[PDB]
Amino acid sequence: TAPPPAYATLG
Amino acid sequence: GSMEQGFLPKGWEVRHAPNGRPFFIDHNTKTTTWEDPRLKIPA
Repeated sequence: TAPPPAYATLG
Repeated sequence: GSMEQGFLPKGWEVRHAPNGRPFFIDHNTKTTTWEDPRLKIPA
């Protein structure tokens, strides 16, 4: 239901 | 064949979402996926 955090978002 | 999400292919990372579900992160094209790349065979 929700999208996962982007690579730059989690870094 | 053998799947078992534990080890990932080159450029493929795995992380946990705040919801508790694990998601895969492809360093190559900066994309994220909830689908397992090991239970699906690229050929």
